Amino acid sequence: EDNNRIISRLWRSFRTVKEMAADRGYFISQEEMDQSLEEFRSKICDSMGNPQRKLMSFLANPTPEALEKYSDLGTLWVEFCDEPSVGIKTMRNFCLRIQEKNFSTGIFIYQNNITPSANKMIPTVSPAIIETFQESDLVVNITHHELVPKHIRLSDGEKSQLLQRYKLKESQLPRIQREDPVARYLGLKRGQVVKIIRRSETSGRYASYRICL
DNA sequence: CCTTGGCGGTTAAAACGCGGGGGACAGCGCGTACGTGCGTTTAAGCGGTGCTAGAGCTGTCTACGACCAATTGAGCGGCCTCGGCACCGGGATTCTGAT
Repeated sequence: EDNNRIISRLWRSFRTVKEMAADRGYFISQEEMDQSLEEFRSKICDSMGNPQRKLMSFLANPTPEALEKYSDLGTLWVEFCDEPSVGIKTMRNFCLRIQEKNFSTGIFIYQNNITPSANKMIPTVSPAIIETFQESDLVVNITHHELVPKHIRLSDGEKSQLLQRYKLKESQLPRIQREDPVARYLGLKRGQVVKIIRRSETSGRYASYRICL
């Protein structure tokens, strides 16, 4: 019944999180990619069937290609929290643990809401980075949608090459919001440029560039 | 877009409760201090007898204090500056209890 639906949605969200991490450049084992609903239920659920969200929390390391390309790519921590509402307490613990093991980026997937008082600790936890996603948002991977073309973040050298080829300043580029679902999915920081190749009915293929604010 | 009125979120201080451990209470038993009494004694009290030191009173002389002009500088009000430590971050000491 509804327990099956909850478990299935959670498994879909976990698969989306792993696809997000692999897309961003971290190495994920090919076997944990193909995690199936029943095998996930075996490794996560209980005798009563309700799931322990504390076992999904994993650790991701940069693939060597995404290290040679994105030199600023550190080590990733991904946590599925158990408290539906998340307050300043839980964010304090999460930030303490992230800084405690010098994790560069900490993804904090929550269920119901993250309160503004807690929300204020997200930017004040330098040099680590904390991002949050809601589980309801992660059920579908939106980069698989047909209307969403593939976004690829540029490296610093290629961004410089792009700016010099067009004799451009950063403010004279098309823009993408930091809160954009595909910028949010990609972990774009201010000043970084994605490249968006897309279908063109007049030319076949067209490359677009946006800078994240 | 500007103005104002709710329900949450977070801080901070405070009852309920659950185990829990020890302490006032009551009882039992033992010890000896003192009330009650008896035998013996002398110093406080009554009543005199006498001797005397000094405070109340009076008197006399007076000088420091009350009162009233003049005088002036430290006391008082308003600012200006800077270091001891309450609190914070972090490590070494030390009870403290179960074993």
